[PDB]
Amino acid sequence: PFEVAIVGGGITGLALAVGLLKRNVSFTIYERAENFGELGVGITFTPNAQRAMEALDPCVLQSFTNVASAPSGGTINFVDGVREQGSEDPRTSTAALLFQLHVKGGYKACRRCDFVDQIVQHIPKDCVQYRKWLDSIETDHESGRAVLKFRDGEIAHADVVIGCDGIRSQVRASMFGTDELCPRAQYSHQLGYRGMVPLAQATAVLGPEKTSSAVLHTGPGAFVLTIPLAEVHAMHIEAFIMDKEEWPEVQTSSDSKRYVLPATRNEATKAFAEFGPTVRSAVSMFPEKLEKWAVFDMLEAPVPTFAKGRVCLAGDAAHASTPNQGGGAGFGIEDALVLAEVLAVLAEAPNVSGIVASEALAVYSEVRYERSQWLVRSSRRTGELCTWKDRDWGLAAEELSRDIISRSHQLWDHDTAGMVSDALAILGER
Ligand SMILES: Cc1cc2nc3c(=O)[nH]c(=O)nc-3n(C[C@H](O)[C@H](O)[C@H](O)COP(=O)(O)OP(=O)(O)OC[C@H]3O[C@@H](n4cnc5c(N)ncnc54)[C@H](O)[C@@H]3O)c2cc1C
Repeated sequence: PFEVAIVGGGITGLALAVGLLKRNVSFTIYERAENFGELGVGITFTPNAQRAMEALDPCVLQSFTNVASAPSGGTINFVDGVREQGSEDPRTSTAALLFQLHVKGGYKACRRCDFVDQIVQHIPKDCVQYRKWLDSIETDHESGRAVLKFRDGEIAHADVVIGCDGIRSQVRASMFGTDELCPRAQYSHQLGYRGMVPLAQATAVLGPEKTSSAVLHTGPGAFVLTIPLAEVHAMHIEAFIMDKEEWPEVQTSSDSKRYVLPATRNEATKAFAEFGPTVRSAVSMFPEKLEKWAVFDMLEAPVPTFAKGRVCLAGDAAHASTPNQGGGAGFGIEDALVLAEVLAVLAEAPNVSGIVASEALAVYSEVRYERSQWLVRSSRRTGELCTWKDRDWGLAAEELSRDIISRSHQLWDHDTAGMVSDALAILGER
């Protein structure tokens, strides 16, 4: 039988599992936790990601749309957060508009746990094994198949292993090692502060014009998004502050404990003190108690490939990214689509040698590697533009606009269907 082991039931692994289910490919999800938890973080999914969801199966996109929210329409206003003019009262000030970014096909955000809960409904219970904390991968002496070994002391067998086990992937460690110079995520030097406030309260402070649309407020060393989310009657305020310092290292298997700290209330206040009243007002709407999220990415120490032998990486295990152009989870869905399509070809074949399995995964990598690396770099650059790292873009709006629009187009208007046919063509070759 041809068996796919998916290590990790995050967004990437769950999306892949549904794609395989709907293509009649045998798989098992091995998840280290007792359940998929309840992490509430908000993830924004872009058009390219929504197309890949649909292509996996319409129920993946439906799972998403059932729990997602958005502003009215797909236009985002990019403003200069410093040089708002006219008043200290945002209700009568004039936002300093740089340009508008129109998102063809729109974007939506959801709580991660809500999307997880919808997707999991579509996966049979007998396809998910909890408390399976993958520790190592070896090769079976008799068969040459992968042997998974879990911390509970048990093993499993598979023809291919898909590491969907996130930013601190054990599958990645198995492939490429753990030493100080190994592929790994590192701090991107950006801290996330975010909150939701009742939409009517935001309108009372900022006025209706400034709560009518999504706005990204650029400025020196930090930026903030104010996004009115209609279906939840809330204004989402998402600030990112650049931090030249290192992130303190904590020994923990919990990614929350690794990448989150309590935030002293004055941190956001200080970062935005030189901004205009709209930004200072928005930031003041954060709860006095909040958390900060240290964003890590794989820009500096990327993996050299997504596949080795019968093992591969997808999602944040492969290409953890800053979220400056949308949640990096979107690319886990693109990865999942390619894997679903290639693995369906193997699942149909009378026999699949280790060579053919390995070549299949290599094809997956050939199709996704360059684009995936591009996102990690482009997203980091986007942060640099929005925080005026190199130049005051408040004073060069037209230039800024050309740069952001171009990179947005390459990401969001990607040929999803062509990616699949490319994969199947190359698979043929190999
Ligand atoms: C605190 C925090 C805040 C975040 N905030 C944001 C945000 O604001 N915006 C945004 O876009 N993204 C955010 N993210 C990231 C987002 O959750 C992920 O990008 C998204 O879930 C896609 O990642 P993934 O599915 O590839 O992997 P993950 O979501 O990391 O899923 C990995 C899964 O594999 C399991 N696993 C790990 N190791 C093993 C192992 N050895 N054996 C078995 N199972 C294993 C994990 O338990 C988990 O279920 C945040 C993440 C964290 C931790």
